[PDB]
Amino acid sequence: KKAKLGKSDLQVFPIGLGTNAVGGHNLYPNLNEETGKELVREAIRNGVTMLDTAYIYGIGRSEELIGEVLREFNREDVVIATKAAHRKQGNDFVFDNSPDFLKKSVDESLKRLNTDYIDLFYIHFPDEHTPKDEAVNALNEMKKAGKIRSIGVSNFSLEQLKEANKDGLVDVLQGEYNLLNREAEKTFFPYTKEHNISFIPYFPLVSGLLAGKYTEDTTFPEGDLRNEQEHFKGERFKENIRKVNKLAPIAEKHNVDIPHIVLAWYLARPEIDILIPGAKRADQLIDNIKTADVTLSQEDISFIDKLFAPG
Ligand code: NA
Repeated sequence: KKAKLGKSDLQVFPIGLGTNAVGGHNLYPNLNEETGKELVREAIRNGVTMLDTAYIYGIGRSEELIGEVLREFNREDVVIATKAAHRKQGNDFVFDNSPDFLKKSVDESLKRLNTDYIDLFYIHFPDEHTPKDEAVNALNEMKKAGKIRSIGVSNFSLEQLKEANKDGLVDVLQGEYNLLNREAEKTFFPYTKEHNISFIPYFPLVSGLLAGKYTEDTTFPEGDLRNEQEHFKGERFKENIRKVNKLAPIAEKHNVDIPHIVLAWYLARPEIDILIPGAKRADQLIDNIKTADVTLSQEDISFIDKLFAPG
């Protein structure tokens, strides 16, 4: 019912909620803000502990909406993770990890969330010129003052992570990882496991491909982002569909669906304590809570590992 996130003292239910569809108007068209608030409220009512947001989600709006729902509950019963790096420049953004920028971003995030502390604060993307250990040290000043309780980094290369953890202050790393892109096992995993840094994957279901939602005849409307990715093209796509479908007997056996088996396999890794699947509505997040009750056998884990062995 509760996992400890690496070196941090954060205790959380193993399925968290990603909030980029709660007020993220710069990312999605036609979003309903009350639908987003009900998603956050129902996640908390159903036992999800961690809410993962970011400044770029709606350019502050996701954090403001989450903050409004937070008023309805007890602050200490929830774990809030948020992130910063995007800095407005012209009509887009550039990344900034400078000490003063990160500290000011933490202050502005607390105001949007309308709360006095953040549980986990991430450097969302690495900038080019700031030495990463100084960027992390700036967040540690906020940790010392009680404004944040843990520090994370995301989208950092292994060398950037080592510089950032120079003094051992990084508690969590968010990075791309899934059954079709398992490169993190060779690079990051040995390092995060050794240092007790919690690893949270992003893109765990490959835009639905690993959820067994498509067939080899599936096509997507023009302009659809899936059409651009190689996992979704030619014979590779058909090969991907055939392997995912071989997961159906394991899902039937555990009385869940294919995505629940894939997400449970990530949680069985010693390096991973929590998953943050996304959702647009309360009902979709509730379907992903089922994942937590799955107990894969060692034979299930080994079979999936070999079935999805790197090509
Ligand atoms: Na684990």
